[PDB]
Amino acid sequence: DEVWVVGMGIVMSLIVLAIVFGNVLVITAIAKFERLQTVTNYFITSLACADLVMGLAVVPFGAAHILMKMWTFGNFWCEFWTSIDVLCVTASIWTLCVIAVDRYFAITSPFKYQSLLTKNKARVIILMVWIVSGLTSFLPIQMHWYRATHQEAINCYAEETCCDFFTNQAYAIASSIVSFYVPLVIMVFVYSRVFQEAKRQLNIFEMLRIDEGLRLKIYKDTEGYYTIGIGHLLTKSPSLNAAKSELDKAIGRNTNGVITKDEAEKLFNQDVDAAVRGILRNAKLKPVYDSLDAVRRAALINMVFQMGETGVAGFTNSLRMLQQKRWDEAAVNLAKSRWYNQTPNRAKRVITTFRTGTWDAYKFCLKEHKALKTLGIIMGTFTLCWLPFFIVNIVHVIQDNLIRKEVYILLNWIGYVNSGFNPLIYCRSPDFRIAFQELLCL
Ligand SMILES: COc1ccccc1OCCNC[C@H](O)COc1cccc2[nH]c3ccccc3c12
Ligand SMILES: CC(C)CCC[C@@H](C)[C@H]1CC[C@H]2[C@@H]3CC=C4C[C@@H](O)CC[C@]4(C)[C@H]3CC[C@]12C
Repeated sequence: DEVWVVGMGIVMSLIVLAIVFGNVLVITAIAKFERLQTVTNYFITSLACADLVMGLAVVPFGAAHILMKMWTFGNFWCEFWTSIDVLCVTASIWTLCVIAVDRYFAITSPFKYQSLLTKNKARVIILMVWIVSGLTSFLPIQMHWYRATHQEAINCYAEETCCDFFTNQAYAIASSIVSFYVPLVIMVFVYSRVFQEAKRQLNIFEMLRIDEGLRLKIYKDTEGYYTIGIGHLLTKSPSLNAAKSELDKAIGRNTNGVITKDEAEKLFNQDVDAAVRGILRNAKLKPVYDSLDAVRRAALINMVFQMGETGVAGFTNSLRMLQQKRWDEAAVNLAKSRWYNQTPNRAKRVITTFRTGTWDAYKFCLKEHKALKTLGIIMGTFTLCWLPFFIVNIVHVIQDNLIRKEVYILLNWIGYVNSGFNPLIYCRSPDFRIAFQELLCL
């Protein structure tokens, strides 16, 4: 039809523009901004190069093929075009696999969120993934190892006006598992483990950094009291020079209302120390502390750190319920307090920790954990986009007549649109948002 060809022509043209512009933005943001020049972001540029090659050299020739219902670029470009396509998909899932293994080694090391690779070794890995994927992609195609022997396939290879990627059943099976299924199984197994590690490595220091935050300049809390660092109360007095003198005596330097990150962490270690010492020194808190597990012990310190040893000791009925290990009944009474009404988003997190004895309420709150969720989304959307195509790819090897050519090409295009989604997922990071609004002069 005449309205279908123009209507699909316009939407294909918008897909091509969105892939190219989005991916040049990612590549230049990392190239110009020092904050973004990290090992993880070098792997993300490997991924954005494949998406840019897909946008310029792969998607436009696939778009022309559908609108013209024929191949108008000759038998040479047909084989070269299929090779670049295969290479772009192969290098993409293998780099996602490398990101999963790299994040695993980081999360199971004392450095926790830093790669154990140097920026020089990361470049070698990327060139190694690009050279090997080049051999497995260009070589079987240009050597015609992929080629089917039935008459419909044989005639298509001869005529310059035909470019249907016919393959023998042995190539279709072998290249699908080595190019896609092998790195996909490793990535989902290894990255389900990084999430597990992140949640089970959460401590009281990371818990309070989520709840209190981190500010290196004097500010007023909800009580209008002067605070600094990770919830360090300076004074209840409404006087900034009286608050600035309390800093100077605590640090032993003319601070001038500003603290360095190394100084604020020293103040926080002292504050959590005073909290735990206040508990075992109190006759009402010590027995409730002794009857609690490591994570519920964190929830009780969190409370003493915020309201003081004497304030938490006033929660007699709630404390009695925690001692008897009756979490839901402890929760009803804790929720029926002024603590809950004043700071409810922090109170329901501490109350949920008491109900479950898990770190589930503190899940994907830390900046470093939000970063691991973004990577997981990039990984997940790619697999959702390409798995229907790769499933019907091996099903066609089982039974030929099971699926029509129309569904095969539509499921391939769902994979093609993925090449334009990744820049949009990078907007979850504030570092990328800042570079993008700068590059788009907003
Ligand atoms: C069929 O021709 C097309 C017409 C219009 C639009 C797209 C078209 O598709 C062109 C080719 N698409 C390639 C696919 O987009 C990429 O498919 C692969 C990627 C990586 C390894 C692979 N191993 C395999 C073994 C058998 C078949 C496919 C693959 C494959
Ligand atoms: C169709 C084919 C020929 C085009 C493929 C382009 C190749 C040459 C591209 C794709 C991915 C690219 C790499 C992506 C990541 C980096 C990190 C950067 O810090 C140094 C360069 C390096 C290592 C790039 C070098 C060039 C590279 C390997």
